[PDB]
Amino acid sequence: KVIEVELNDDYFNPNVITIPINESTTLLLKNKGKSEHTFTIKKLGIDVVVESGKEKNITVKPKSAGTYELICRYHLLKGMEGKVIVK
Repeated sequence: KVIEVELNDDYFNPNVITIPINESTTLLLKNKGKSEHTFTIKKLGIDVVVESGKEKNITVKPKSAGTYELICRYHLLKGMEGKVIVK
């Protein structure tokens, strides 16, 4: 199965994603903003760079239930974040 995530300036859409445990989910990442962004989920070992007007897909097979922080690395105080729930 495929879940699409839009990266834009400066947010993730959806900002809460839910992915099945112990199955490969393909995340289709589309950077529709004008800036460079990252798709980074530290506790799931995910850290992808996506250029403006480009797309990448990654496939993830999480093993543990939980709620994990999604961030873009290119911010400090004005953060760009979301949540990935493994379910």
